[PDB]
Amino acid sequence: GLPVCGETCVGGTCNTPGCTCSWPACTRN
Repeated sequence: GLPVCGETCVGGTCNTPGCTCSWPACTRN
């Protein structure tokens, strides 16, 4: 739920394990 991944996902995918794309920011929980 929170953008604490230090990653953006404009292309729609996150590479940081445990993080997922809440477009356009990677979020964890």
